[PDB]
Amino acid sequence: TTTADGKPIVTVLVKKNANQEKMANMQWAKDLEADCDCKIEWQEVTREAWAQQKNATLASGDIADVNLNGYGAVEAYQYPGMFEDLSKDLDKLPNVKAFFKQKPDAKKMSTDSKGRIYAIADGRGKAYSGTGQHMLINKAWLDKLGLQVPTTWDELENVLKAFKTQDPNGNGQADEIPMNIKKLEGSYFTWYSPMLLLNSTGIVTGFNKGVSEYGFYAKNGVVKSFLTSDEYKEVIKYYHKLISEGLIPAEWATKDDDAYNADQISDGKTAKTGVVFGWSPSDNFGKLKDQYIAMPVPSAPGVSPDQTVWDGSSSELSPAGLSISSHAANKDAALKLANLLYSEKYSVQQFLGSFGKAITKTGEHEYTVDNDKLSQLTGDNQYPGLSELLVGWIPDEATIKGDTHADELIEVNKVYEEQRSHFDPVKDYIPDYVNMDNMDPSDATKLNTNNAEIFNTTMQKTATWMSKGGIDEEWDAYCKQLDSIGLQESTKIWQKWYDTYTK
Ligand SMILES: [Mg+2]
Repeated sequence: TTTADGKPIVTVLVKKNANQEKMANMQWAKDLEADCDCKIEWQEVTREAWAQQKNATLASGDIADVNLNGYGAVEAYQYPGMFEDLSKDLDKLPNVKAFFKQKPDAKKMSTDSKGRIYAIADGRGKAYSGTGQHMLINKAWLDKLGLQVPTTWDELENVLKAFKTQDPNGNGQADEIPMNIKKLEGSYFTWYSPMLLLNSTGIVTGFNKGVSEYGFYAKNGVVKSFLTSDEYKEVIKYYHKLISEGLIPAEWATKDDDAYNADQISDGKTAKTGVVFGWSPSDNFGKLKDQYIAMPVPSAPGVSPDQTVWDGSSSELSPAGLSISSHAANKDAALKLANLLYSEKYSVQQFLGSFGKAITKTGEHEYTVDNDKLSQLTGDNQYPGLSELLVGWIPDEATIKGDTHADELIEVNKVYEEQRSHFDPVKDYIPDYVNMDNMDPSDATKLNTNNAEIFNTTMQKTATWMSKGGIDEEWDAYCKQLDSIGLQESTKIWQKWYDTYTK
């Protein structure tokens, strides 16, 4: 557990994206080792490789000293005595204390109801504080056709019929896809889900992560499932009207993500798609980006602009970034390494790569990204850091120039500030620190068991209703069936955890 020079050896498991450079080639990782005065043995695992390797490792009983995006806190309860309770070590983690002070939601994410800290959250910076979900529309097409951004479901339908029939890309072909939507996944609502139209009805979604991807929401302090809501039924009928009218592709429900995205990107010369949910004009439309803007979501019938909401997610904080083995050979070195990961120097470098590579430090808290370089490195599968898999935090005092992914986010998020102000982030949104990873293992187990029954046929039935109709007839039996297999139990369990963390 010790070098020849007597430096402590620290094993560190680290989850990676496939497009990333190896830890051994990252200068910041060597700097970190030198600052810690230890030897780091990196164990690099991709998102997909880890999914197979994980439970085998916990069953094994043999975990790395420091673990980056390896485990969540509930696992410390599933395998007693495996993980260090970091709440007893905060004096050795001044950078973590600083993180908790500036971002109290990260403290709450990191601390369970017993006050223990088994897995510390991470943050990507205030530039990512808004939602990752947006609704994008071809503004050039609207201009060309002499139409306004629609503000109701009826106006939206009229705009889509105009996209369908008036050839707004000018090529003479009836090739326009008025609105394109992602297929449903079997077990959760996805990023950019067509169910983002729930916000039209006054129900706040949070599809970046957490509870609302299983169909839960809150209003006035009471947790509900939208799976059995009139609102969910109205969204599905509205989609059926659109699909039935040829305004969304017939084959949407079976179309793979790659083909779906290629629809929007087209050939980079002729725009094909009028409306999608997505990140940004640039991310979703590439070279065609100048034709597109983000729009506020249209209101559903009976729903006032004041009552119309937008997705309540934040892209900044992420739970379960850092965990430390209770059996760490060199515990003090482990803590020293973890504290350094949460310093600005190493948090920024984890995020955007080593200084001098694709990012330069221009001041004490100021950095400039060289975008050509970052894109080239990414293309070559040599991204110089951990990017969104950073375990650390970008402090508010840091100003980063040239993070295009952040800059585009900032611009589209301006569009949603009004609608997002229309809900209470506590009473009308189940906060991100209320998640299955912050519960008793017995409660998590119930929720997972129920989820397998709830999402046995729900997405399939939802897709079929959207495509083929028939919801009115089948709705009552569908709801009773969901309630009979544990939906109301799940709702009650989420209510309890919501109240524990919130009330
Ligand atoms: Mg055309």
